[PDB]
Amino acid sequence: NDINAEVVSVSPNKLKISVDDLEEFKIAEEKLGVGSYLRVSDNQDVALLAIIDNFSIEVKESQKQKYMIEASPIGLVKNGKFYRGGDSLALPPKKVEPAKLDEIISIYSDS
Amino acid sequence: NDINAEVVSVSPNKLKISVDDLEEFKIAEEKLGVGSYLRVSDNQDVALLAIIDNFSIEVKESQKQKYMIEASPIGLVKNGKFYRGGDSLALPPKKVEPAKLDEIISIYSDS
Amino acid sequence: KSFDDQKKETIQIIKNHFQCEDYEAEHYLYSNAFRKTYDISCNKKDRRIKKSDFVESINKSKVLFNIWFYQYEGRKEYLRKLKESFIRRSVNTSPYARFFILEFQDKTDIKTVKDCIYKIQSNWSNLSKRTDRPYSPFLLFHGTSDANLYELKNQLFNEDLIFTDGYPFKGSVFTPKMLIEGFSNKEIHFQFINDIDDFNETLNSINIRKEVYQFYTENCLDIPSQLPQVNIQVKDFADIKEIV
Amino acid sequence: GRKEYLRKLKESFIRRSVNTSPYARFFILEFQDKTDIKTVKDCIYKIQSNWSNLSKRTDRPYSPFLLFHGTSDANLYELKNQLFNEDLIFTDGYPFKGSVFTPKMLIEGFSNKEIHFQFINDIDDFNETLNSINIRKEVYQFYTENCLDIPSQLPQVNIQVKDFADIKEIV
Amino acid sequence: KDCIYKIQSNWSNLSKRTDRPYSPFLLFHGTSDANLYELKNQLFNEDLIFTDGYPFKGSVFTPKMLIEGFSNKEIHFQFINDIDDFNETLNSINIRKEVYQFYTENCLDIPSQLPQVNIQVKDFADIKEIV
Repeated sequence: NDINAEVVSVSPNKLKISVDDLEEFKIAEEKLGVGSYLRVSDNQDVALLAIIDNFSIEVKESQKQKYMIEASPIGLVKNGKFYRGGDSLALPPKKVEPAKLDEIISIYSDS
Repeated sequence: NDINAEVVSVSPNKLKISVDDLEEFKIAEEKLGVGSYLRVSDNQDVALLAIIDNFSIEVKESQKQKYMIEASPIGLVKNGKFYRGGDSLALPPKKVEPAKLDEIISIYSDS
Repeated sequence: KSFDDQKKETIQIIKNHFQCEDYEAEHYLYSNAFRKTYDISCNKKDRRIKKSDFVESINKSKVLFNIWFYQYEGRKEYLRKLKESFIRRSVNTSPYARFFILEFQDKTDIKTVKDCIYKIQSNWSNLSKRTDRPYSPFLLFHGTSDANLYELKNQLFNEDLIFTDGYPFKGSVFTPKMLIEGFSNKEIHFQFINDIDDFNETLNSINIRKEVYQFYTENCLDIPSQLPQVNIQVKDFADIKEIV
Repeated sequence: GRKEYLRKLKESFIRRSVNTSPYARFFILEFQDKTDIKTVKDCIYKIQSNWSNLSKRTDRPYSPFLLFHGTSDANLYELKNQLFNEDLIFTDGYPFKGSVFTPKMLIEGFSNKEIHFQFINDIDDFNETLNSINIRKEVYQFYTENCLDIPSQLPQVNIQVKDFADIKEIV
Repeated sequence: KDCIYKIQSNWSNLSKRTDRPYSPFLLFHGTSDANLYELKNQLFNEDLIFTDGYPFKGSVFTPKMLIEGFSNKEIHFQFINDIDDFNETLNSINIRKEVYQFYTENCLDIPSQLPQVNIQVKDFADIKEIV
């Protein structure tokens, strides 16, 4: 695996995501930016799509790094079709990957 | 090593830098003040330039001195050329040294 | 024609032929084809040869030195030309197993060799106390006697540049796993591969991404082709410092 | 009897703990060609288990120093290679191939909790690490036929043993 | 079973305080496979969890299960089925090995590089008292 990001907290319009393990080091530069898009799901069929709002990567001596990502859910994908929704609840924990190109295209397309 | 500074936290527009050693005191007076330019990199080729916004050197009884520097990334140096619009992610920890005269000159000359 | 009037013509006839990128033709194929054109031209007897086997001679993985592109723009530009061609760097350097094979011969000073080791270890290692994934480069030196090589290793240890070679004691068989731990050890600055027999055994023990950076003067080795290699020929060993 | 022979030798020269104080303990064992490798290994493991304190609760740790003599380098290096594969981490002042004797590796390994004991190759490195250790040093000799010569300023015990296996329960 | 429980209780330390746990390795010989699997099935019923290197049905012998089960606090001991599984486990173990042999009539052949101790008992009931 290249990225192990995962939802640790759920708010009505806010998502807290922890990157437990980062291997590629290229995903963080482009696909984990300030306004990047994330896919939040436990399966490849139905997912929560969210835009990042904030992040923080803290390192100290003994403990592991704390890569916390702050995102806000914006919609919902069902078998490649995007449904825009302000509030759709994903029960944490949920496995997080960066959104693919066709998923971000689907945000502005299927509406 | 005259200076041993290191990024310990990364925000979208803020870096916290911990000065571990500070062997040469003259670096702190004229190169670690507010508004000074820092070179944030793991190599001598590609770097992140930052402006010192705030600092605090706390000292106590038995623990070591805590010198923390808050800096905001302002751009990117790619083997000589400065690139304005600093939003590229520097994964912490990163070795921090004061910026050279050529790097500060390249901030305004290259743009 | 003029010098500039033939630069923008030689590149495209091999650019479309091999279907590669710009650095893989201007810096990798143009440079190698210049000397093999010059080598048959500077020969005393055989001047004209057939170019049937010329296209496969220039496709070797080695980037050859070019003397005519050294005296033209100086050493401050040719090394700067090679530095952004195959020594591409990023803001974040990933924890990869980087191998630096440098050619050491008897005319090369130990101090000149010592200076490049300090340059390679500084750029290509992040031994930070706050890293969860520290990395250190692997170093291989060849073409020199063991007595001259052991003098370099002894001086590096007295200058507090702690390394590992897979030989923690006298009479030890070569253990790969000390070099793998020294990759992840923050107190071990780099790894010293003694020879080729200890080289190829270390490749099999590494599962993470592996990069090989070879810098030589005349003698180059057979790295396995699946690994990403950079083979750069230079005049003196001191030119290696300005590329890495 | 043999139990009485071991009991006398356990108390005449060797002490049970020597107050468990961090001291430069030197154990000189006479390795012969007739002595098999594994009975040396049991002696080394019993010396290391009894004569070191590498727990994390302590603040003043110590490890024993091991020296062997009377054997060739062929089976000496075989014993050192066998000990390293069993995670009995040692040092002998040769951190890399083609190294000079670096006695300060024996100094840091004495206080290192990750280095279980210190190996010493032969006499010349034994006298070189003697002048590098400043703290109190004691030498324990366990020999069958050849006894080594120890400097007279060090506290030394010399213990004759019938074979090599009876060294294990003495320490 | 009384001998196995005494070996597991005395010669293993799986307390949560330690960070260097260890479990014994158990090998049996001279009996059929029917009462070997009967003994293994009954020990697993009383939550004396062991591994023999066969994590699933139809598995090739995996010594790495015995590598992990030696240091696992939830795995009480290790089982070895017969001679061939014993020899390949020895090559997989890198740490110091000791062979403790208890027999009545027939004694197994052990490699000479290992520390071996041989006990000849009158019957199997004495083995629980000696260990």
